[PDB]
Amino acid sequence: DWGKRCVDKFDIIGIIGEGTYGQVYKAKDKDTGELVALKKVRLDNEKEGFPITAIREIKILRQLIHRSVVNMKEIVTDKQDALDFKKDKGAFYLVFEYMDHDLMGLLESGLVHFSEDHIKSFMKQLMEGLEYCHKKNFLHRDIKCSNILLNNSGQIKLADFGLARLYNSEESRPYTNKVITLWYRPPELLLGEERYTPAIDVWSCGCILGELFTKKPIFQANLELAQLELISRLCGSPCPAVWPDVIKLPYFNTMKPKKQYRRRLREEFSFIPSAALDLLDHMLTLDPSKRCTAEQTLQSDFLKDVELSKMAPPDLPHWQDCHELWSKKRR
Amino acid sequence: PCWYWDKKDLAHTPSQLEGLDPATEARYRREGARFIFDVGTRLGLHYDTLATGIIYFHRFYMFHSFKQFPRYVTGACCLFLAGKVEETPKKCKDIIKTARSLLNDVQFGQFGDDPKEEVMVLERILLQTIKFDLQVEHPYQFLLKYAKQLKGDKNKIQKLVQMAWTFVNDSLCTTLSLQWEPEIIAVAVMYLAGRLCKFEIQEWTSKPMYRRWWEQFVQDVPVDVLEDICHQILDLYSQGK
Repeated sequence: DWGKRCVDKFDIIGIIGEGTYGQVYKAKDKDTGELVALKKVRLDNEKEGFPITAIREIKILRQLIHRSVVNMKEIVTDKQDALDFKKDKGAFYLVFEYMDHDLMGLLESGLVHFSEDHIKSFMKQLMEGLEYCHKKNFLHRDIKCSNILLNNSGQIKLADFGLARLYNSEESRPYTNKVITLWYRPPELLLGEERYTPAIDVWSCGCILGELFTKKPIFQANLELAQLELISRLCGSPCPAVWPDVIKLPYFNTMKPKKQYRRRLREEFSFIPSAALDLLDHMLTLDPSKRCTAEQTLQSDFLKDVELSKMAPPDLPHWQDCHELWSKKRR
Repeated sequence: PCWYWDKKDLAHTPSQLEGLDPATEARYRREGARFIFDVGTRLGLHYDTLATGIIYFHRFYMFHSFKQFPRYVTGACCLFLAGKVEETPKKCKDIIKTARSLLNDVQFGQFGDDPKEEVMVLERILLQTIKFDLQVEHPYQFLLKYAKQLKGDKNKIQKLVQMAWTFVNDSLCTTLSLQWEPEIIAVAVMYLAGRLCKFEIQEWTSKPMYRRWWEQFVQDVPVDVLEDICHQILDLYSQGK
């Protein structure tokens, strides 16, 4: 019975930013004391009202309770016009777990350099959350560095499920296609694929895996065509040899790179650890069918034995568990 | 949260307890439900989008009276949310264009001065009323998944689910969505479509001698309960198709 509780339950600390729907605030709860993120859903009438972005998020997060995902704790509302109603204008507040930093903010400093053991730890967590989403048939469709949050305890959580939609393999209907930020957008979406696979998120995580080593985004264009060449300049050009079913893609024969590049990936990322390069090579395959799945990423030599298990030292107290919610997720 | 009542408890809605003729609630419900079904298909919306809006509607009036909330405006609001939920959203402008259009001019009077506001502002309490439980499943999904696991002649199946499907469309005007899980309703319409067509359904399953074929999809569901769902639907053809 969400939306009944009061915001007076929460002591607001500060404004984190303007979000995809209204604004995002940091706040603590006067009852427990644990800190919380609040997404303000200001309801605008004479427009379209309750945003789908807030709806996609709610619908999915109430089915996703996992360690590597910022979980939605509850929903709370403003005041209570016990008279009239119809006067409205009150907002709804989405209550999430709180993370201090995002990977984009940290990497922007040029101060933080993650050791291989950390990247091994970060990816293992990330690919475990995405594997969970895909196991429950949800596409994130908006995976970027600014959407990958990180607290001081080392814990990674995937955020912003405002573009996330349910997926079935029976190819039910065309999707939006113009999804994901241009820099983290896979080749098939650039060529105009409408009915896409979960392997689009795996591409984005791969582009982030390369960014953790190079300390800079590996694909950085401004227009869609120029982005394809940058990919071709590294992963090789999309063509029937490397990729059987590109011919069935709409903008292929029209949107071509300058030459038929030979794949130069292992050459430009040669400084990267061997097993890490093996994973990056796989996560950044042109043909989505030959691309790596999230389930498979955790079976790579680079992630397979990365022990995130909380029995080995050290004991981190500030780690946000989810077995409270998951247990409570019986009701 | 739970969204399923037993038959003994549905005679205790806030509407009726406030002194309402049960026969008129069924009217208001069958009317309101059918209203959504028509407004949706005219806007050209998916069938699951139609059903979620209807199930929202049925659920809403289990916590509110038809007196305090005009039957026809709520249904419009339910469809508005449902469009956004099932990722087939229409602007509220386009639905109000259907609100005046397919409807009695005094039935349109329910929306008051500004249908937009009356629909848009209502959304706030609708979301709160359904306890922010936005994902809803339907007998449609299970009907197909069960018929795909049936091993016999296709053109018998093709006609089997052809009439079982329509039955789900029929049932939406009633509180079956408020009575049984969508899987069990899906089993029931397979049971019914199999009887009136004289198709014996077991003979297409792994065990052709267990008469109660359905337990291969569900668990321990009695033939009694299944016949209850069937009867409630038979009354629909008896009066309003």
